[PDB]
Amino acid sequence: SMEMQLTPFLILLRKTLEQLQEKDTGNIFSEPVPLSEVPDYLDHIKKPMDFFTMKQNLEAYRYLNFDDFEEDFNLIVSNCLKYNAKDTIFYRAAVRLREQGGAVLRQARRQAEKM
Ligand SMILES: CC(=O)n1cc(-c2c(C)[nH][nH]c2=O)c2ccccc21
Repeated sequence: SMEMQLTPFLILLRKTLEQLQEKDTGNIFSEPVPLSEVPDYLDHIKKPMDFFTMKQNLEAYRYLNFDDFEEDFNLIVSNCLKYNAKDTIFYRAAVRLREQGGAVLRQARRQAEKM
């Protein structure tokens, strides 16, 4: 709404992003997928995403509502489910992040709604 201030919202997103990174204990979502190792990655995946890129976007003021932020989190998860076979640790790590990160996101969104 018109009363909603920018700085507390960005502080909330920074904390939330840190909490999400903490759930990724393998740090497999911390940086872009190394395209040098998987030249077919972009065959399947239209828009790569990762937590470092999210941090850059956050600080560049690209996220001004919670949907902006959660959309890129969902990309991290969905890209990983799409690219990796179900029988891999990587696939299961996206499932775990969706669950555990989802709880982080729901509480953070509620904070944003109070602003
Ligand atoms: C998230 C995901 O699907 N992947 C993550 C990696 C990876 C990173 C980001 N660093 N080291 C890695 O192995 C990755 C690599 C190949 C294919 C998918 C990958």
